[PDB]
Amino acid sequence: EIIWESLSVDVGSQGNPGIVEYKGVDTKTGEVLFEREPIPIGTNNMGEFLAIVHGLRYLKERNSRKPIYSNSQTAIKWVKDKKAKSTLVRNEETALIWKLVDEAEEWLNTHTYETPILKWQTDKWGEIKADYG
DNA sequence: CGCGAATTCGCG
DNA sequence: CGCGAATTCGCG
Repeated sequence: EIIWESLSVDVGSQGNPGIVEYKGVDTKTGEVLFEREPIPIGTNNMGEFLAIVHGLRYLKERNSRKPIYSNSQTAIKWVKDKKAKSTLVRNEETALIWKLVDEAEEWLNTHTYETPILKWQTDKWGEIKADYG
């Protein structure tokens, strides 16, 4: 019960905390729909949070009914809660990723959306299509 | 229950 | 040199 007509998001990490990047792809074709170049310091959960909100914004702009898949139960919970509960220290090194997460929380607090946000079940369906690698 | 101090899980 | 959010037991 995979919905092939969907958007898959995934985060790539080199260290956690460490360099993080993300992208969103068409689950069927693998076409890259958006991508964010590496941010020097973040966490996987913060990058997944930003990836899903970027996906929500991308689909909303297009009036799309496609769902979003993410392999991160944590980040899905944070998006539904409209609050990213990261433990990453707030300092000048982490200012960029915190700014982007604070703004993504603000976007969720000021917009509505209909997009279903679904867990990708890696142990049945293999690697999420947006995977890095 | 109120809490500590463990283990587990999926992920990169 | 892990992140977060589950659990499980201990011992009240």
